[PDB]
Amino acid sequence: GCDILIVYSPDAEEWCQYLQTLFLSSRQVRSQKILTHRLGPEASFSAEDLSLFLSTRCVVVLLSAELVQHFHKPSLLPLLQRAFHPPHRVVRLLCGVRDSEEFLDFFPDWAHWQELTCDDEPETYVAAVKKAIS
Repeated sequence: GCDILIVYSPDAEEWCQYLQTLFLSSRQVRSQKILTHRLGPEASFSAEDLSLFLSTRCVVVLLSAELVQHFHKPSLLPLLQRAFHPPHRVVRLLCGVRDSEEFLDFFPDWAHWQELTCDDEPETYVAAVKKAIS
């Protein structure tokens, strides 16, 4: 590991615990190292942390309102571009944020991520991180 990294902000806390339990329940990914990193506003990342961002095999981005606010911090954005790459390794879950063309200004390969919604079947969630680590 790290194999699967769930990046989220505190407003999407429960979505994060939901996916953890689902991923640990499922045969395709239960066996993998599944870590989480909560973004803001209490902190930036520790040495051992920003490591994980760059080192993980697959990233799952919980797209909440509080999370995209971090896309607007220029000290931080360049790290996120290098972390959320390459696009076939990135999954986003829309958490009360409508998808948009503006995101292409922050992440140029945005359109090539795997996208999930709040009303997707659980099998869809797991198939996406299965496809992303494989």
